[PDB]
Amino acid sequence: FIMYSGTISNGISYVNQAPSCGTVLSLKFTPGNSSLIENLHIEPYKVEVLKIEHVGDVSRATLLSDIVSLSTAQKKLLLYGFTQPGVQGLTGDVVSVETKRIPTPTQTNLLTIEDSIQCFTWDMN
Repeated sequence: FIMYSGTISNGISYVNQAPSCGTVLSLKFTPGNSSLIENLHIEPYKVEVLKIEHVGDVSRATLLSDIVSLSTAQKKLLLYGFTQPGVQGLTGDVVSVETKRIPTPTQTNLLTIEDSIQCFTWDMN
């Protein structure tokens, strides 16, 4: 099980496969002034992902975040990096990620995000 930290580029996956059940993954994203994914501007954010599941025809991540809602840019930057093909459509000022396992969630906003892609999936329980 491999986690990636550093400069994000197209084809990067933050993990190489789904972690085992119960894993909480912290990812902190630091863009520049003009970082774009699929023409959408990326602002900084921190997430603690409790699980990603497939529901119907979408991937659904349940996470705790330092911010009240994620933009489409932040959703795609996160979820594309949880797929085998990895991040796509990223350009502009470099974005860095730090990815780590943490023992317990710390952030205070519970968010559910989805996209019609094939993320790596793992359960919380």
